[PDB]
Amino acid sequence: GHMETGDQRFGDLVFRQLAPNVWQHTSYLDMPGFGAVAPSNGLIVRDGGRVLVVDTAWTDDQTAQILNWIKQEINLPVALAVVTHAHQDKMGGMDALHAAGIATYANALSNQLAPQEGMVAAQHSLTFAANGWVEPATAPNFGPLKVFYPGPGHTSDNITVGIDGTDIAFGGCLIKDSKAKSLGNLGDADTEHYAASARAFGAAFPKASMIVMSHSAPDSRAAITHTARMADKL
Ligand SMILES: [Ca+2]
Ligand SMILES: [Co+2]
Ligand code: NI
Ligand code: NI
Ligand SMILES: [Zn+2]
Repeated sequence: GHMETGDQRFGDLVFRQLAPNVWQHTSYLDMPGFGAVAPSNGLIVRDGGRVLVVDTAWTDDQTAQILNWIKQEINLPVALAVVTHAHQDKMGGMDALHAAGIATYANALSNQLAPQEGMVAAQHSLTFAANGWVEPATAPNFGPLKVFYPGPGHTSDNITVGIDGTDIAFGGCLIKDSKAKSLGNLGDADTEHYAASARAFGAAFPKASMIVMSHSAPDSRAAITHTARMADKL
């Protein structure tokens, strides 16, 4: 009963505590004269005496505001950040993380695609085994973060993250909730492999009951089945 319930506003950002040491951060794409659209979610994880971040906000200014909220609410240094693909909603704030002295990690393919996508690359590159699990030497001192590359889906480089010791797995933009009308921005998608990649994510974190994703609120495992079924139609 100690966790604050529901959405907490911090300027134009929204924070929601999901577990004793896990929060979801939400930022919107701001368009002058038209307002805010396309909310995007990331994660904040408290791991003992440090904080780990999953994904930036849409911009450097909003990412600096996530860091300000962390300082105010948690007051522990941010040791590292993992970004889940080279799109503006996940990597838009890389400069703000680097200005704060935060070590950044992304799939090697995300770093290679980043300049073509108009993104700043993460400082370090994650590589993966043929079964999709991160090569441990490329993800040093990741604490409870279990990084998995499910195969091409939302993009060819999308990665996912399970939080050890919790019921949470983060599907990023690969997964949409059980009520979603579409899979969202499909311009860079792999329509042939998407369904198998969504199913591979489910199988990599078989015990996770809370599925967190970029463009829907947290849901049950039905979000995985629903996404794979919508991807089967591509
Ligand atoms: Ca920038
Ligand atoms: Co593109
Ligand atoms: Ni380094
Ligand atoms: Ni449906
Ligand atoms: Zn994307």
